[PDB]
Amino acid sequence: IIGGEFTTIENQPWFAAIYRRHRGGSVTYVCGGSLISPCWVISATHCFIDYPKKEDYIVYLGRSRLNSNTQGEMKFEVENLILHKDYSADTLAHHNDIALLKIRSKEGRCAQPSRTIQTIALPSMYNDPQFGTSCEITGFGKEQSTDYLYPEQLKMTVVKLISHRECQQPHYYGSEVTTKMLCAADPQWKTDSCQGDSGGPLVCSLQGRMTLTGIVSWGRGCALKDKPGVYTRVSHFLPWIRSHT
Amino acid sequence: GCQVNYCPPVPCL
Ligand SMILES: *CC(=O)Nc1cc(NC(=O)C*)cc(NC(=O)C*)c1
Repeated sequence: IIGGEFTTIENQPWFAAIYRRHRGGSVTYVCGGSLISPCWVISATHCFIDYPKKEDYIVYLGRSRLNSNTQGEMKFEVENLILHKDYSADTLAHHNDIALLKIRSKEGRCAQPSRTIQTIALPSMYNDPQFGTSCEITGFGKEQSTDYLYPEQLKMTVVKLISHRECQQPHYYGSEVTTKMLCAADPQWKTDSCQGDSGGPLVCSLQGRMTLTGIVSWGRGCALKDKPGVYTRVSHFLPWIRSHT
Repeated sequence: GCQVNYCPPVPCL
C-alpha cells in the first residue's frame, strides 16, 4: 500500500495473509485474500498461476504482522486451490483474476470466528456502490514501487471508485478494463495498492455494512497519474463463487 | 521471475 496508515487485524478481521513454502523450507509472502465463509478465502488467480500446488501454501487469519506473531492468529493448510479457468493476461491487464482457497487447520477444522477473525459479506449484483464512493484497501504490499522489501505490518488506505466510462478513456486504460473490473484511485494519485497487495480486499460500506466489492488485481504502477488501481468486480462473479464454494 | 505481477517491475532503491 502506497501512503495510508499502518493498521491492525481488528480493523480488517477478514484479511487473510497467504504465504508459500519453498523446496528448502523458506517461506515467502505471496498475496492477500479475504475470508468469505469459515472454510473459504477469496483471492486473485495471478497470485498462484505460476505455482498452483496447494500443499506449498500457508494461510493465516488474525495476523497483523508479516514476520512476527499476533495473539489469536490461526494458521491453515489449503485443502483446495481453485483458479478461474478463463484467467488470462496480457503484459498489463489480468482477466477473470479471482481464486478460491479452501482452508483447513492442522486439526481438520475451518476458521473459528473471533474478534480478529471474521467473514466479510459478499456483494450483490443489484447493489453496486456508485462512482465517487470511498472504499478501503488493505495489504502487506510495497510502500513504494522502489522498495525491495515488504512492510513488517499491515497497511490500509482509502481510494475512490472511478466509473467504467472514465477508466476506458485512452488516457486511462482504454480497452484493457472491462465491466468485470472496477477502477479506484486517489483523486491526487498519492495513495494506492502496489505489488504485494494483490488478492486483497477492496471494501465499501453499503447500507452501513462492510462489503467485499473488489479484489486487488492489477495496475500500470502504484500511485500513478491517470492509471488507477484495478480490481476484480466481485459482484460479477457470484455464480462462479457459489458454484465452487 | 517477474512476468506475473500486480504492476510492471520498477528498479529498486
Ligand atoms: C517480482 C518482483 O520483484 N516484482 C516487482 C514489481 C513491482 N511493481 C511495481 O512497483 C508497479 C516493483 C518491484 N520493485 C522492487 O522489487 C524494488 C518488484
